[PDB]
Amino acid sequence: MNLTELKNTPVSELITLGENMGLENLARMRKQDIIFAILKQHAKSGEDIFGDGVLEILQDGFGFLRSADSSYLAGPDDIYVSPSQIRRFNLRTGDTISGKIRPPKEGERYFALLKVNEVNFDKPENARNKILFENLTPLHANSRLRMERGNGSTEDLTARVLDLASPIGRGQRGLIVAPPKAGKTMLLQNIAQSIAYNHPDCVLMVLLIDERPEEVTEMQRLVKGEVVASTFDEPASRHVQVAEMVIEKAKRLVEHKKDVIILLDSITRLARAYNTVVPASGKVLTGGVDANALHRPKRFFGAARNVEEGGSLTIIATALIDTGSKMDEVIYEEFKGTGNMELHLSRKIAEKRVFPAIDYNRSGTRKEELLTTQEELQKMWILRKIIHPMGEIDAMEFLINKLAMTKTNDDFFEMMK
Amino acid sequence: MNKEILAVVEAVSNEKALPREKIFEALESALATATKKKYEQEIDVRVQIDRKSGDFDTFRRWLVVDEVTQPTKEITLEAARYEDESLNLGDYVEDQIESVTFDRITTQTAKQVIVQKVREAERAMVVDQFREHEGEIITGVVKKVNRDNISLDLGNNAEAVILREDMLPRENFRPGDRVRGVLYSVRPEARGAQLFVTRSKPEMLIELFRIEVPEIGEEVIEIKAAARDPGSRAKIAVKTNDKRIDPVGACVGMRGARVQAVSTELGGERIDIVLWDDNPAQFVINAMAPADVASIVVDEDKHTMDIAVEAGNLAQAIGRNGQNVRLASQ
RNA sequence: CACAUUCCAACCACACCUGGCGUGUGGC
Repeated sequence: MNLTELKNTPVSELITLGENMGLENLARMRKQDIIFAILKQHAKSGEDIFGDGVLEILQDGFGFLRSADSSYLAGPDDIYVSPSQIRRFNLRTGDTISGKIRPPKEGERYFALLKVNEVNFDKPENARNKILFENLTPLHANSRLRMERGNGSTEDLTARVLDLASPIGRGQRGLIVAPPKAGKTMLLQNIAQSIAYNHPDCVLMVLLIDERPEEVTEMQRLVKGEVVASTFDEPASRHVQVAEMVIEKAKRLVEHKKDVIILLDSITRLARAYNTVVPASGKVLTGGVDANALHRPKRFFGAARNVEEGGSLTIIATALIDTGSKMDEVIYEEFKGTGNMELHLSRKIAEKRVFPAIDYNRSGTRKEELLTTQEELQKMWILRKIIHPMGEIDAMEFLINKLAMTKTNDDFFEMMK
Repeated sequence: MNKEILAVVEAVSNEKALPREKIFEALESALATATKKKYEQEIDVRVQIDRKSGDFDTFRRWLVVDEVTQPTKEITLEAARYEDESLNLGDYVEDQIESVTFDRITTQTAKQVIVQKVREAERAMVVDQFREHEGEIITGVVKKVNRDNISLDLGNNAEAVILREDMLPRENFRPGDRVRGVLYSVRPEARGAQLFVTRSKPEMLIELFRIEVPEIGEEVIEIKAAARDPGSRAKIAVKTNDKRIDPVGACVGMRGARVQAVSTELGGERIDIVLWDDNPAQFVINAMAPADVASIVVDEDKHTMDIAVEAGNLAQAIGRNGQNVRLASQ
């Protein structure tokens, strides 16, 4: 029996199945131990059990295989793995494992793994002959990501603006600078829809840290991807745990020659969690910030790169400004000269209800010559020269108003002449 | 000592839940309790300890009234014309100064008063903040599902309560799941958790439709009635004031898709979108459908309706405990 | 495939600091 099958089931179907099995009232307790108990029963009377998830190594040597629907949380759903696997197949933190499991025997409460069927959607034999992550040779953005769908709906134009404001490719680092109440949420939503529609081949992951549960719920069932998130009713331990697990999963997946693109919103809340979870090293900055509290966020942001040997990792993290604290400014200043794809969203345009509010003049992309052709980049330069002397609001006014009538971006370039 | 008072008022844990003037009044009440514990008699004292910078300068209340009981706080109206009191209540004068606001018992009672005051603060703050979401559905994991009620974490030190009477034997609970509802009553003058959320009220489902059904909310349709026997039957009666929409055809979705979704959200309760009419006769005819009724009678002096059913559809007329009728009478 | 060292409902497990003493050398 597969675990992900009972995973994609709602709680009501689990309740109905447990009542069909004729047991103690299972609807009373957690979905976690609901699945645990129904699995224990169906495995008392049932086949080999099958399961899948992502592995995290403990300091005891053993490992835990956890689910992304539980956002990689500790509980009875986890699969225990022995260090003997981590010696035989030499398992690693963040490996996508899928294999056979069994009930725990006398005194045990965690399902034990039997035989690894797929390691990162790949062969264990081929799991040995792999390349290390930092041992790779990074490179600039080589292949551009097509965000324009070509239909021109009410929201698709938003993505089109990006296609002429800051082109993104596999291996690029994107950083969004926006104050609160600027419309970045559905900005990432439309971006994710477009990159999932245009490229169903690259595995797409999003990250929500200290976000409201409403957006988490509406996102985890609207776009494609293992939509993993971290709500604010948990301490910084869980947030940094999601950070570790998904960043290691992306690292292993690009090591397996796959293009991974990670959507984070926001990087400032994650860095604040990093600060409040890391022990104090004596050196305080302005606003209660540790110098070592930015080391791991810098690692998380710089993990993205464009591999020469194969695969790529592109990160798009959003940053908050203009919200008053000391940490927001110190973090945004520390991260300004890090990413090579700035996207500035000025609230001065969002206050006029002109969406998307994009600061085209203060935005840009370095090494953008390796993403578009000569005439495409030339048209981009000419339009930037045309719109730069204009202000902010009127700039986006002209951009959106002229992209409203024409429907393909190259046609917009043509008509702009 | 004033420096320590300023350090305390500046280094409070919750600067947002415990405002500055609230710290001032809390320190004043603590020093009042301290001065009360100081003297053997019972004399109430106000402090007004130099809110911004300076130290304390206590006072002495006297409660102008012709009585004499507890003369420490007694001043007769006739023997009050000196000092230019000239009033009948509010003789809070400065007869008493030189208080000690730091010693052992005073510090302990001040810590206790501060704990009580920050608790009251947190309570009032969370209540009057999350009370704005009274008509709309609230979310949040549960703190603890006790016997007489259950308490739910709504967020940052945010708590709500759902009573036991509004629960169901089949509705099922343990710390860690999130159960929603409608905040139906708020008693900010209570002694503890005072954010009362229910789930058996009818308008709940109405509010639920306002999240899912796009026809409701723009007034183009009108959700009028909702008969809810929780766990038994949850029927809804809507009306359309326009002339281009159907009451039951649009709100049902696509062959039991949205109504089934909100039913599973409500706990898989049987939901049937009924169509009420302008008269109670057709209303109770539709509420007990699909079935026939041999007699529909209305009585005003008895405040009742006689519904006599024919034989041939009993399996859809009564059901469990007269549920198909129990909603109508409800 | 294989060793397997598990995130640990009442509650057994989380109990205590201190004195006078000692080393070495010398004496018959």
